[PDB]
Amino acid sequence: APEEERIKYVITVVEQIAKDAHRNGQEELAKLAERTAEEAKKATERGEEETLRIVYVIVVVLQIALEAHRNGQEELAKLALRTAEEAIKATERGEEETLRIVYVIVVVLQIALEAHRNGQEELAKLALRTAEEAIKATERGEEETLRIVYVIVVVLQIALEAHRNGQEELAKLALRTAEEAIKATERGEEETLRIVYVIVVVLQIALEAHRNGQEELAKLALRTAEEAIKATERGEEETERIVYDIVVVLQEALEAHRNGEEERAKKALDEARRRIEATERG
Repeated sequence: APEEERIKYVITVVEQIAKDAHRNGQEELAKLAERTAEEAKKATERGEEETLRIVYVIVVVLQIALEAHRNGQEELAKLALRTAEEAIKATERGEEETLRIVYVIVVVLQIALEAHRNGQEELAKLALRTAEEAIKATERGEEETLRIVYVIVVVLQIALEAHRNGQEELAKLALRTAEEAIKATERGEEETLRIVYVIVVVLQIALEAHRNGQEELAKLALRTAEEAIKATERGEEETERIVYDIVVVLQEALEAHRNGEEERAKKALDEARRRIEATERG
C-alpha cells in the first residue's frame, strides 16, 4: 500500500504536467512528459520482477541451511545462515535505495511543475528530461540487478547440488562465492545510496532557489544533478562489463559441475571469488 501510493503519486504529477502542456500548446513538453510517464511505468514493472527473483535467492539459501544442519555438516549450515542474513540486509538496503530514488524523481518533478506554472519553460524541459534520465538509469540498474540475482541463483544451486552429492568442499566453496557476490552487491548499493543522497541535496537547492527567484542558481543546481545522474550511468555501464567477465568464469564452473568435474568447478569458482572480492573497492 505505501509503495503503491508512491507509484501513483509520481505518475499523477507527470501526467498533470502533460495536461497543462497540452492545454497551453506546448506539445514538445507534453510529449516529453508522456514519454517520461511511459518510462516510469516500465521501471515499476521491472522492479516487481526483481522482487520475485530475490525471493528465490532467500528460499534457496535457507533451504541449504536446513539440509546442511540436518545432514550433519554444521559449518555449511552456519555459512548458509550467515549468507542468508547478508542477502536480507542487502535486500533491505535496496529498498532504502528505491525509496530514495523515488524522492529524487519527486523533487525533480516538483521543480518541473513549478517552473512550468511560473513561465520557465526551458527550466521545465530540463527538469522533465532529468526526471526521465533518472528513470532510465533506474531501470538500467534494475536489469543489471536481475542478471546479478539470476547468477547468484545458479551459484547457490551449484552449492545445493554439491552438498546433496557429498561434495561438501565444493558446496562450501560455491556458497562462499554467492556470499561474496551478495556482499559486493551490498557495497554497490551503499555507494549508490551515498550518491543518491548527494543528488537529493542538489535537487533541493534547485527547488528552493527557484522558489526564491534565484534562477541562475536553480538552473546550475539542476544541471549538476543531471550530470551526476549521467556520470553514475557511465559507471554502471562499466559495471555491466565487469559482471560479464565474471559471468563467463561462472559459466565455466556450471558446465564443469554438470560434467561431474567438481575439481574443475572449484578452480573456476575461486577465480570468480577473487574477481568478485575486487569489485566495488573490495
